Amino acid sequence: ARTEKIYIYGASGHGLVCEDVAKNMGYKECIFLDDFMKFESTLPKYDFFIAIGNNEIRKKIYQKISENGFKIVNLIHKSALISPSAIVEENAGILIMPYVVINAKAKIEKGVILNTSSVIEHECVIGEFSHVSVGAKCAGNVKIGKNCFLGINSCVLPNLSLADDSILGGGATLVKNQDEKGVFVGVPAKRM
Amino acid sequence: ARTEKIYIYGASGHGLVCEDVAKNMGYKECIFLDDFMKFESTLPKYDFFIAIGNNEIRKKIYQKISENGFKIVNLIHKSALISPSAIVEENAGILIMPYVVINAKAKIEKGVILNTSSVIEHECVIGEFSHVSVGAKCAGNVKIGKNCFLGINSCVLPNLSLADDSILGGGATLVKNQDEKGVFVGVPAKRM
Amino acid sequence: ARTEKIYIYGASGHGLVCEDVAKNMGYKECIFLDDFMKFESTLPKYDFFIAIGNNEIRKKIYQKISENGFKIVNLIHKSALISPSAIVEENAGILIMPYVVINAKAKIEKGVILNTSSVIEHECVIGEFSHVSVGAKCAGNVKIGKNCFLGINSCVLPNLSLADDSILGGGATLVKNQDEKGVFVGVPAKRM
Ligand SMILES: CNc1nc(CCc2ccccc2)nc2sc(C(=O)O)c(C)c12
Ligand SMILES: CNc1nc(CCc2ccccc2)nc2sc(C(=O)O)c(C)c12
Ligand SMILES: CNc1nc(CCc2ccccc2)nc2sc(C(=O)O)c(C)c12
Repeated sequence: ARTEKIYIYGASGHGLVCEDVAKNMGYKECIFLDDFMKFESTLPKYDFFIAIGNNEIRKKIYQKISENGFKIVNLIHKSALISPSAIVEENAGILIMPYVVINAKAKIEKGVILNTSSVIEHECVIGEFSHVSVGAKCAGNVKIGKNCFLGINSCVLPNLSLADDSILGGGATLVKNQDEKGVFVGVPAKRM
Repeated sequence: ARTEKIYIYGASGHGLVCEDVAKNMGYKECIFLDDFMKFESTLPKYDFFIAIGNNEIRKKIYQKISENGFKIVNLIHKSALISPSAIVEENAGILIMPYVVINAKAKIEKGVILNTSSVIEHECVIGEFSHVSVGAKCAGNVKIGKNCFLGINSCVLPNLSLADDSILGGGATLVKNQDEKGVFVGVPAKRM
Repeated sequence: ARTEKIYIYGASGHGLVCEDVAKNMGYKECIFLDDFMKFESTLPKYDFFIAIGNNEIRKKIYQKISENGFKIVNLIHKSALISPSAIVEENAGILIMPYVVINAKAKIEKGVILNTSSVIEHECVIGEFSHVSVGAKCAGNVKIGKNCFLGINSCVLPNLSLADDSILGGGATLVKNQDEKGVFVGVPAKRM
């Protein structure tokens, strides 16, 4: 079950958006924790979510909050369509925004952000603490490494792999594998 | 409340699409006014909508029809997802198409068109009589000026501002501020 | 009506996705036929679908299966929004994925794939056995020829026509007519 209330850590734009998704799930109230009220392990053990966009910082908090013993839940909007054979790591800090689609046998690891109207096609693997931005789309069988960032309206052709800690620019179209980390921009996306 | 019938002004493709949205809202019938039957202030005071894509012309009509005393309503498809803290100017000629998403504290001014599957992220401001085309996406905290046109599948990176009367080309990815008006195309979008 | 069961021909990623759409429609069970169990005309006459992405091969099978007397149905996800005045050829092997939008008076011919979150605007014509990929968008009054392939996140400006057997690259933005076949890539899309 879910608690009646939920802690949203982060009070900037991303947090307001997470507040909307949590309410859509039926949480009656969001208690924002400042990120800049303040956090300590003694708070009533409500469900928890880290509403910080930056992958590295979100991860360091996630590491903290877990060790302090809170359940970092997933915030999944009801309008997200998720194949029954897709796997989304449970109680793993994952945000899935409105009108996201995740298709057959895709895997979403912990800490991932799947932002508004993004698409994860069949058989993809989205590595932990990745951020698939607004409208970004992975064709089938794509491997997104840990801590990757796919910019707004970017896309990845099918059967491609993107190395851990890479950034795909807003609007960029990735058409080849990238085994070493980098920043890739344009159509086709090129190392920048 | 809404009247049982609604005037759709414009009989081209955009008008047929507005007819679909008005019916989705539950209007029982759309009475098309020619734009090329003809309009005069004496018609029964049904709800009204200007189904003209061009921002300048839509605005001049809007100016007319209001002064003649008709309520120019908003046509909002039921599948649009609109944050409770987003503000959409009421009875202000705004069209919101299927699967549009408008997130926390965004503001949509009068006369705007938000076309199919477009995305207005949190805290954006879309200036009056703008047209955000099919699939076009504004990241968070974007300011779109009055009478702007964002082309199909274009996008704007977060915290950017686009000057009044600018055009962002189809497919273009805007990555920097643009304080003076222009036509911007490509990935990254460049002054054309 | 639809039969209780349906044959899905093709057992790769595309087939798993078609299995999801068929179930969403309420088929109780998908019987996969190997494409590599095996097919012959004597099987119980359940509804049939060709879950092969390649346009040429899908067509040759479609030609076969029809001549063997099976009804090749359409698989249309419930979350697809299809104008009442749009025409989708019935029992014509058409796949329409989640969150697809087809607007007023558009026409979808037999064998077309409209993949996840794609958009077919008003008055378009999508020619038979075309594949409009993930997130690809046709503005209003676009003519897509037979056996065309529009890549992930590509788009076509309004009132354009694309010649039979053309390919529009992933991410590409087509801004001019193309009366002779080709492969078009980039923003703007250029012959490659
Ligand atoms: C510096 N910030 C960014 N930079 C680029 C790449 C810009 C670029 C550079 C050169 C060519 C094309 C694009 N894309 C994106 S997407 C994005 C988001 O919220 O989706 C952000 C914040 C960025
Ligand atoms: C001339 N009409 C247009 N021009 C361009 C820009 C074309 C361009 C030029 C150079 C490089 C890239 C793109 N985009 C768009 S979007 C669009 C729509 O309904 O979304 C239209 C009617 C246009
Ligand atoms: C070779 N396969 C592809 N190639 C290109 C074009 C790559 C390109 C080349 C040069 C410039 C830009 C893009 N687009 C796409 S979309 C796509 C899909 O499932 O949507 C595929 C399988 C491809």
